[PDB]
Amino acid sequence: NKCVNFNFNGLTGTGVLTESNKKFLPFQQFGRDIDDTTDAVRDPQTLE
Amino acid sequence: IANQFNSAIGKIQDSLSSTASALGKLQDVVNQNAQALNTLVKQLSSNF
Ligand SMILES: *[C@@H]1O[C@H](CO)[C@@H](O[C@@H]2O[C@H](CO)[C@@H](O)[C@H](O)[C@H]2NC(C)=O)[C@H](O)[C@H]1NC(C)=O
Ligand SMILES: *[C@@H]1O[C@H](CO)[C@@H](O[C@@H]2O[C@H](CO)[C@@H](O)[C@H](O)[C@H]2NC(C)=O)[C@H](O)[C@H]1NC(C)=O
Repeated sequence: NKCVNFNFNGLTGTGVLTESNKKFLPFQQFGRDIDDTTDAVRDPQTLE
Repeated sequence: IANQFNSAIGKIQDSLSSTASALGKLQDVVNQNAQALNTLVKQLSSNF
């Protein structure tokens, strides 16, 4: 809930990060929409 | 004149409701506008 730059596992981006109701399968790490733009990420330590 | 008119208004509900595709003239511009925003964004992936 802050504007931050980020790097997750080498994936670099920017935005407001927040808790998600979505559920990736155990082997997906980054979400991409229709636009092929990165809308969500699994945190590599809390795994949420 | 009233009963023909009531039966005539009657079918105008049904042509929309039963989905005769006639709203295509609006749908097709909502699609044609959207396909351009999708196209515009997607080119940012290209190496040029
Ligand atoms: C990395 O380490 C942290 C803690 O050192 C792990 O977080 C713990 O996860 C368990 C199970 O969910 C919780 O019961 C603990 O409360 C968590 N720790 C803390 C300090 O709250 C985390 O799971 C580890 N990551 C991996 C991938 O193993
Ligand atoms: C003119 O056409 C109308 C149809 O729009 C006729 O009205 C029908 O009349 C029959 C009996 O002959 C009724 O069973 C139908 O229910 C009527 N239809 C409607 C929509 O009400 C009318 O009889 C015709 N009259 C002439 C003189 O041709």
